[PDB]
Amino acid sequence: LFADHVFHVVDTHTEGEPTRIVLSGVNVKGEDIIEKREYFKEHYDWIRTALLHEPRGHSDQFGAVLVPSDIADFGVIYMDTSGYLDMCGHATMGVATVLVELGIIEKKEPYTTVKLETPAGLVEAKAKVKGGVVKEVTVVDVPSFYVGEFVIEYPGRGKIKVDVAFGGNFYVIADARDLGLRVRREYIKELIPTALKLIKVANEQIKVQHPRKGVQNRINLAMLTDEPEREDSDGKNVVIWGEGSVDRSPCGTGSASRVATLYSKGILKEGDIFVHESILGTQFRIKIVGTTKIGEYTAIIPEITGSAYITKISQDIISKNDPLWKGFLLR
Amino acid sequence: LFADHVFHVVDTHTEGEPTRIVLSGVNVKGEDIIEKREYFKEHYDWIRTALLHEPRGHSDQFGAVLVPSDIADFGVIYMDTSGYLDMCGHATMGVATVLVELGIIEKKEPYTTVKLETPAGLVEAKAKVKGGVVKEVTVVDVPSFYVGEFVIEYPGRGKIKVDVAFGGNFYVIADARDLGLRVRREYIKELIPTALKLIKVANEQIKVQHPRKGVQNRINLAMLTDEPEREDSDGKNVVIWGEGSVDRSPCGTGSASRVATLYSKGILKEGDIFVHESILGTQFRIKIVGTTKIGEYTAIIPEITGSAYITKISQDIISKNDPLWKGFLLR
Ligand code: PRO
Ligand code: PRO
Repeated sequence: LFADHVFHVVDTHTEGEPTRIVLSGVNVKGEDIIEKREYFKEHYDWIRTALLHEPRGHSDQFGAVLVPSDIADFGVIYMDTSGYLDMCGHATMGVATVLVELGIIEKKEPYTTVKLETPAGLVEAKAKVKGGVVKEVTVVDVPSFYVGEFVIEYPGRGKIKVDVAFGGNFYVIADARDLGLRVRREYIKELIPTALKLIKVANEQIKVQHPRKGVQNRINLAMLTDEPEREDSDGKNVVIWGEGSVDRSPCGTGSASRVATLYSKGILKEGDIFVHESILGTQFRIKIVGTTKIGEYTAIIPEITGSAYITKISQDIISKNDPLWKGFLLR
Repeated sequence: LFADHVFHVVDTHTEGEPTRIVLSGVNVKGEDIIEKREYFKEHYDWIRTALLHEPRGHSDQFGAVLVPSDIADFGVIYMDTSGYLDMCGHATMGVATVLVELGIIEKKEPYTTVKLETPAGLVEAKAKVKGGVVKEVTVVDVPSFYVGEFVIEYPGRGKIKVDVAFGGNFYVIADARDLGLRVRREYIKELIPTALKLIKVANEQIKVQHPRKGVQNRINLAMLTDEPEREDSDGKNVVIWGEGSVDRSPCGTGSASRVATLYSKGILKEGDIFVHESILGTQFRIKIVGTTKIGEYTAIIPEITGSAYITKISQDIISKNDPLWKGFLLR
């Protein structure tokens, strides 16, 4: 009686990073996922802030919209508090858990598998299921590659050595101590502004280019590395983008990009596995299960593994006279 | 199949400030609300972090647990990301909306009224209902009073003039420019640390005392005032407590406390109304509908008015093997 709109949203976290997964209330027209995403940006961007800004989300929230697909089981429009990324690791893990545990897809075998049409390419998600429960998901991310290292001018700091790779989005990778901080919990209200400028600066000097239609040709996310805290861990990192959003997970698509750097640098060979640590201490693992050619960059095929957990099953309500229905932030 | 625990949580916002209101899964034993609250702190504090920390909440979230009452319609255990306040304005407005719009209480008249047993006293909530919709709620908050002004030592700043009042919790009120900031959106990552120390410092020098059993005798929240941005507004403020939680509303119980200061300072008379502005620009209105005696302080009876809106209706899920079921934060 009190609702103007109602959305079926199921939440997950993936090593701490939330995905608000929406399963009703969004009809979207389009030939493929890139078209459907543009049709979403035009008519439906208000849903994105109503669901990930406050009060229904928060400064760091994340969303994925299930849509149909002719070329896959479903398509996925990834969205965050600022915009729409071409791919995302943790949200795919979360979509695969919901898709299974809620019985939308046939549970099967030890692994039940989902093909997903994503902006940056078709993405296979392999979920290990015990009983009804998905215990972990392995994402066969899209081909990732190294673009180059660069000496960029960072004001107040001089010249910084910086890597730039693509793991479904383009990333600026840079060691934190090179810019005067350590990625630990305490440096966060300093890590956000630094990493944010690192994206502005990097996109002025460096240019990137992905051959695929719809993949945006700018560095959209910043990744700052440091020594991990745990013994299992090969590397720590925090990924920061948009207006200050901070990945609570080791970030699948960025981790993919890092590994593709270490592959070109020879540090990692095909078949080797890497373990990444978030600023939270949670971890992913990436195997280099293959190689292929993207445009004419040499690309790894990375396989991110982790686990996601349903945390909420919601009917998100837009109440009649809610002056703040659209969502707000203060960061 | 995938759930160890399940909670029926209904969200509201009140001028932007969320209340996660829980309606199932909590049996609590106790003679009154103070006993039931202690029984909650002992066995059930894990629910509080699982519901307001991440990933089910966030840095700024708020909760209220409905429990039975012999002396009222219900009792309410208020909780936040740090602890449990004795009273809270916006959560009561939110509980009254849910209690009506969901048909838990008989909708009636122009106003349908609810009596609530809260830690700091019995609290009447009057909801204006159009059709099914609650358009606003008026909270007859508990008797509020002025305790004194004080010259406290704030390191790095010298001596600050500071007021201390009780509006259901004790507050440190202090002008922001007196401590070198302006309460606007941009000063928030500086307003949190300042206001936080202002609570540590204030509680070392100043002592407070409320005669009622269960009302904690410490200043629990800090309120920093400045010139408002809007013309309707009599005063702007931001309320900050716990480990950095920031009120997105003008804060009912603190606004009550401010008014009780302005009443003793004579600036406001009985019957006058005040309009408060949050750091978000949202507003409450308080009338001084009466006076009474608390212990032997002279106390106003403040009536906070605003509106709250259901934003989510959730089944909060604790999944089987979720290492992070209990909740985490990074601020
Ligand atoms: O896990 C990931 O890859 C996502 C991408 C954006 C934020 N973190
Ligand atoms: O509106 C209020 O009064 C609540 C009290 C704690 C935070 N804000």
